[PDB]
Amino acid sequence: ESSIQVKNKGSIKLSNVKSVVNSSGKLVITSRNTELKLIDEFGRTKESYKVPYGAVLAKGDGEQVAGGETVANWDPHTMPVITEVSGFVRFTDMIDGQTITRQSSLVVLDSAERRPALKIVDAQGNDVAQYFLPGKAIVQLEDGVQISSGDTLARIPQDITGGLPRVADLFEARRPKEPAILAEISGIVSFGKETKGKRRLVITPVDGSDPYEEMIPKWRQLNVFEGERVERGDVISDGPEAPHDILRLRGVHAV
Repeated sequence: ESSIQVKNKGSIKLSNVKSVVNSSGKLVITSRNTELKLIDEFGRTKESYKVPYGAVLAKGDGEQVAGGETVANWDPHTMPVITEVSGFVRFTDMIDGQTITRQSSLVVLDSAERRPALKIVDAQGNDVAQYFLPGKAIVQLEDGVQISSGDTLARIPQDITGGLPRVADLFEARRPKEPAILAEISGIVSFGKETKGKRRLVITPVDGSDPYEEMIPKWRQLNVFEGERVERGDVISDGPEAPHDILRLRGVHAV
């Protein structure tokens, strides 16, 4: 996230990096899938160096550089996230003993104890931009802060053994320890069904066009966003992937 070493001259080659208003004099990223490339003198690339959305650029797009320099530094542990709207943070549904556990800096709300995402107060008395609240959140700035766009307020910061067994597992297509959960039907991040017959966070679909039912275990954690996180297709949400999923979704050539 913070360590990016380059060799020689090149361009940025964002390859569809979502540029959003960053806190610094830069464009923040809201796209999970960011792939870079280096154009020294021809179309040949020198590295890919995929970076998360939390990265904030230090160089412009396509700018030639001498080399040996980072282009965008991101928190190795903290996961900075761009705010949906610019203005005061709208906090509601706060209950003592259920939404406040530790202490100012305090937890927003607990899903099990009770995700307030009403709106964001862009002005003093005008709001828009839903602030989804995952578990174990932290809020350090109260309402009326009137912060600028691009600020992050604790947006949840932070087998493959090479050899013959790996070759066999590849050939027999052994299922991974943590297959990535995919839903190619209206993939916009939502909330609900935290406690049902399935595990935590059972389902997370969106309307889109003809929504489908996708059970989600949410064993370790999630990879949800505010909105327009994913589009028609699927991306690796959590853990390694499985050949069957790629065959049934991405096609044959990708596999």
